[PDB]
Amino acid sequence: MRRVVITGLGIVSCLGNDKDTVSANLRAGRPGIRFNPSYAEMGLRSHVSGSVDLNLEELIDRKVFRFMGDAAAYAYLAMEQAIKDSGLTPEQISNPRTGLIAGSGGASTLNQMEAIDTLREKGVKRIGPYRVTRTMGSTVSACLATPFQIKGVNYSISSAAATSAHCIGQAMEQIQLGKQDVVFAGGGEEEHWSQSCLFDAMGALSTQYNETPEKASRAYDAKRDGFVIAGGGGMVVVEELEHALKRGAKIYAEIVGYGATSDGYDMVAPSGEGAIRCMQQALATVDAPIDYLNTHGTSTPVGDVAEIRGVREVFGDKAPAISSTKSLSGHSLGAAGVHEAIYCLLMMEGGFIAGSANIDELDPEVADLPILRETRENAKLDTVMSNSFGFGGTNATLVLKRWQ
Amino acid sequence: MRRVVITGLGIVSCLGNDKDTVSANLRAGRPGIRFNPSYAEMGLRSHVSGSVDLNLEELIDRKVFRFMGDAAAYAYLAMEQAIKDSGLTPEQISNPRTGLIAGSGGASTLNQMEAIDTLREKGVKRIGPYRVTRTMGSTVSACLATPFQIKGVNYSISSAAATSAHCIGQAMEQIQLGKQDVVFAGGGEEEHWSQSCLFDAMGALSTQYNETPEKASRAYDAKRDGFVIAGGGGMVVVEELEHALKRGAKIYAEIVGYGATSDGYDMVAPSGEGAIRCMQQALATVDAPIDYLNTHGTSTPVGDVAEIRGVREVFGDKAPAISSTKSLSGHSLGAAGVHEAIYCLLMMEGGFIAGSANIDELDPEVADLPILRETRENAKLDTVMSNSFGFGGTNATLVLKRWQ
Ligand SMILES: [Cl-]
Ligand SMILES: [Cl-]
Ligand SMILES: [Cl-]
Ligand SMILES: [Cl-]
Ligand SMILES: [Cl-]
Ligand SMILES: [Cl-]
Repeated sequence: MRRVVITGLGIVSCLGNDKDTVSANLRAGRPGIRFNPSYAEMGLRSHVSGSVDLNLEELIDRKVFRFMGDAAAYAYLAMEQAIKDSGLTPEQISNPRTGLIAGSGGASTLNQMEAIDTLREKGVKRIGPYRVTRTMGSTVSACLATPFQIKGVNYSISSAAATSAHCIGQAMEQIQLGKQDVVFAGGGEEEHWSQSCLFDAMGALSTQYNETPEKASRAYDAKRDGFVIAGGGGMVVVEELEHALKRGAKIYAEIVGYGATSDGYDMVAPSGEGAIRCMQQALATVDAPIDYLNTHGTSTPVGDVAEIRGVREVFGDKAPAISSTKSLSGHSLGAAGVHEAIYCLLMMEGGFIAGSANIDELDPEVADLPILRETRENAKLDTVMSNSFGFGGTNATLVLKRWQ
Repeated sequence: MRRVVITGLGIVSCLGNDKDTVSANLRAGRPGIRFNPSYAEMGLRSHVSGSVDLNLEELIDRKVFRFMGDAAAYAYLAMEQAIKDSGLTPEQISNPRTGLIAGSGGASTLNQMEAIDTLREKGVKRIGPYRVTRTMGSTVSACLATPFQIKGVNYSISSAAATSAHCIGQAMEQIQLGKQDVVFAGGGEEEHWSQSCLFDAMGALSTQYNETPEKASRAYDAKRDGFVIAGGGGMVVVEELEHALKRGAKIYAEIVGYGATSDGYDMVAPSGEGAIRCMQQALATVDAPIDYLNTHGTSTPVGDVAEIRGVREVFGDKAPAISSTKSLSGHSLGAAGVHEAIYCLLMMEGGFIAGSANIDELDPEVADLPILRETRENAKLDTVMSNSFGFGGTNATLVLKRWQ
């Protein structure tokens, strides 16, 4: 089958809105989590978030921006970065063999709330004509494919925390089917109390670290108490290898493995069994040893351990270095898969492994695995794996191999 | 390349909640559209909908149903029907080589509204722990994969009106990649004023027929005035041919063509050009003449004609018989693609072409095309085509060939 590489990236996140800032914060171990006054004012129990600090209206053409909620807007800025990074020409961006596969976990709870408040107070006409494109499940793909004049595939995948990892794997598969040469893959996620309250109510979020927000997300720590919600966007340029070499592309990495499985077990907790099969499917096409695993690792009591049990079954006594970057970044939901793919690309480009932050007391149930608690500098980091596991028992695993 | 057939179906719709009732209403030309008092009470300008008449809480065990909104519930009941219809065994349904690809355009605006009303009036805990799975973009896949113990692929696609057509085509592609043998493909969509108001506010919906609701959806009629929103669910069993033959499956049709393209131009306005490329891509793998085209045909002034311009460019003087079944069913959004695939399968089983209803005066801009205004009985239907075109310039076309 045709080989597939990544030739450009872009990111909007609480760790930074450009690759150099994000790389630096991963290397230094600086969390992007902050206190969220709006959460406290609205009666949430979790008062922490990984929030993006941007004036989106000053960064995006108004004709484009009117159709967007924050999820699309974050993804759009990430895509602009990825296009610049990749050096693709307008004709390489806009042609039947170049596509877009990008999604979100939610869409825009804020625009939905505004629409209904408006209906009740002011009537239907005052809702305005832009709410469907901001709130539909395809908001991220629709709002990007249209202004970038994408002519190839155009759809969104939604698979909760697996969303943007499935997007990248499906971009690879569209190229392997022979249907596309270039696919923009990624995701976006709005961060607002109108979405975070739903997670608070199901008992998913951190609450015990509201006074020390930078410490709240602490995968593998004995005092972890739920995930820290986040927003943002990411996009990668997925490209067929011969196309990339012929145009003199920069090549970060080859996509060498991809798994997508289902637990068929519990709506909210991983089975561990599905994750084992997902990692094995990703590894079935990989000959090189795995140097680093970026876990799903959300800072939840059950989930962090269940995934580690699966890692132990897959690798036995030969596990790779492991960290969760969610201890720094929080959980960007639909954006988590592409964010973590990007973090892994930046680690390989920079020759370092980000440590698993905020571990005061390593959970004894994971202490036999090589959980990296500090940055590994001067790392010969060639082959990396990232897991993304969402509600509904949906699993995604990507394996990337550094291009020399 | 592996061949792909459809071996089971299920449907929840305003035309019926079983395939025999639906087939009868298609043949007789009986619309499912009714007056919606809640729309009028809430100040919408459109007072018509295609609504499902089911007591969902009597049909789905509460332990399953608590995680669902209506979109997932409709899809679940369609999947129960498709499982019975297919004759698959529990070991064939729950297997690493059996997957689920099913989505929605929205998810649950009703559950979002209830959650925020509850947060404001009663606080965060009273929202309850079920709202994320009801409202997340992957609600339809998550809420089915878990109880049916799906082990293979598991994710949603969201692409507006193309959603469940892309689900079917991607199910076909997973089988062609060699990754799955059976994939449940389809979609679901909630119908509620909290979603319909968004479409009303963009000027998309019919308003001139509120006193005569069954006449409101009237694709190609000179006095069409917008689409009629609907809800429901549909699911088809997409299966590798040798697997189907070995297990003695019933076989409706082979999937012989699939297109998926992007306009890369208008967020909402119909393109003509993207539709031409999508139909050509579907037809590139088809040698048989097309006997029938089920258009997207939403009963919009511009959209109906833009699509017919594309059909004229693709087929010229050899255009197939055409009808829009949306004049009967309304527009089920995320469920439209699988609903119309099912209607086409039922037309091939019954040897009839459903008439394009409610045409008092055929629009002169489409009158040169063979738009059937009445049901054709004793129709020799071997190869049928269905278009689904969504906001964001997303396009799908499926071509199905009757299995003799
Ligand atoms: Cl396990
Ligand atoms: Cl998660
Ligand atoms: Cl939609
Ligand atoms: Cl309470
Ligand atoms: Cl006629
Ligand atoms: Cl539409």
